[PDB]
Amino acid sequence: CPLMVKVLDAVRGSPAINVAVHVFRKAADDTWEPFASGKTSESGELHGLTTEEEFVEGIYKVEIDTKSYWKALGISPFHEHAEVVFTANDSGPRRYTIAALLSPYSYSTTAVVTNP
Amino acid sequence: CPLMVKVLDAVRGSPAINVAVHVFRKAADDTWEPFASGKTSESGELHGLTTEEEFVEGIYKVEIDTKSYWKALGISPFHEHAEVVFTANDSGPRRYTIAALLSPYSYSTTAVVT
Amino acid sequence: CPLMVKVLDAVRGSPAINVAVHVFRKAADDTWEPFASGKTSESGELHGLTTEEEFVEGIYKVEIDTKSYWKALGISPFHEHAEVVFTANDSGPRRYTIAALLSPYSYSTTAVVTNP
Amino acid sequence: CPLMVKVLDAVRGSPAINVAVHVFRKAADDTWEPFASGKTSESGELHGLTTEEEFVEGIYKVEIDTKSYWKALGISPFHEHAEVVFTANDSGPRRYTIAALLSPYSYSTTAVVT
Ligand SMILES: Oc1cc(O)cc(/C=C/c2ccc(O)c(O)c2)c1
Ligand SMILES: Oc1cc(O)cc(/C=C/c2ccc(O)c(O)c2)c1
Repeated sequence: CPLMVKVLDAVRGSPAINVAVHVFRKAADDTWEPFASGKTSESGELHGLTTEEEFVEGIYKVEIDTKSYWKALGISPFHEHAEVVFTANDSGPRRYTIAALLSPYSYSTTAVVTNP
Repeated sequence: CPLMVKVLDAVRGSPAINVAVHVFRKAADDTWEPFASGKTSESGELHGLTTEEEFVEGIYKVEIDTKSYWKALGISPFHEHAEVVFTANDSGPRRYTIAALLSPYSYSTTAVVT
Repeated sequence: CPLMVKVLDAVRGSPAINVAVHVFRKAADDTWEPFASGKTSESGELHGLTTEEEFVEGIYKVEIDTKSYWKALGISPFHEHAEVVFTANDSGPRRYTIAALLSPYSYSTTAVVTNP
Repeated sequence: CPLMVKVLDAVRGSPAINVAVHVFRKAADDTWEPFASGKTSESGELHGLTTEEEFVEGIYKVEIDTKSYWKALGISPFHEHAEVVFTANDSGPRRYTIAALLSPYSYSTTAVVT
């Protein structure tokens, strides 16, 4: 899987389930074009967003709808969303895992990049 | 100081000095309009971005040019930038500190609202 | 697997491979008794530390030898190790994932606790 | 101030106030001897733990009583405490800030050495 997203909840010590994720790619005209979307599973993971053929060099944005997640739990959170912007595949195809660890007033994110 | 930004470097254990920070506010047309900018000081801090009168309720984005910071240290980083998007002052002025802890492939951010 | 450890490297964007992990359990006399040890695999994961029968209620410490890891990469790090101390299984058996994200002067850790 | 501790709360977006902090130094017999302690202030900070003369090279542990903090807010936390173990001053005095960002099932810590 060339792009996978994993989301964890630091308040409950659980995967963050049913979180909406939207991925965009920067187009020739410098606008964000929709690329893929989905929701995290019971394991906090979102697989199957793209394929190796479609996931070309470019600048991508992964936007995680953290606000809806916290509001459904009864918490008014600080951020509107958590997003990650990165260049992908500029030295050839790679596999990317984007992980995010969420709290109401904080988030942490890391990337794991592997060469298949 | 209604809005302060503090940036720390997790590789060197130091403030992140001379990092460019741009602040935007969301305009009626769902576009990001420039609002303030600066570069962090020797303590990793950026003060004096705005005043209580100008800092009204709304949606703000703080964008930190992390890529230029790591390139200057000879490290190839993952992110194009680190950004933080939040609603402020929806219930009137407050004091906001946005902190960011940087590594080449990761960042953490928190808000201290007092 | 009742106890799994996952270790990631925030400098290189990779799993932290070959990291030593030592687990201890607090004994009746308030000393730390050795419980299990291992090293992380190529995926940054350490499985097979214990079994459901051996992993009883108690206070456990997971100690990750981050110092050796960074020194092998040429970096003199701040911490002597990263450790996590927690009570386990006090409301019945659970499955624990302890994750750590490492940098030379910082670490983050989270737990994911699931009810099998 | 050669050693300062700052503690932040990621759930409420605030300093972590009135948190107990104990500092230990490793003794010749590989035992932890008490060295300093205090509780964080309204800004989440603990100053005045030690002096330059007393703070010699060695191995120190900072232990933060996170469990009592979350219990006071009615949240059941994962960790017994958060602790940070490091070597100081091996090349003579420096100024150390140990920061910790707390959530019920997670903590992050960094050091700022200036
Ligand atoms: O920014 C952070 C901070 C942190 O403390 C942990 C993570 C990631 C944890 C993780 C846990 C289980 C996984 O399978 C996985 O891929 C990642 C990310
Ligand atoms: O492990 C982490 C993660 C993070 O996202 C932030 C911090 C520290 C924030 C901070 C905020 C205000 C201060 O004065 C200060 O010294 C530090 C530490």
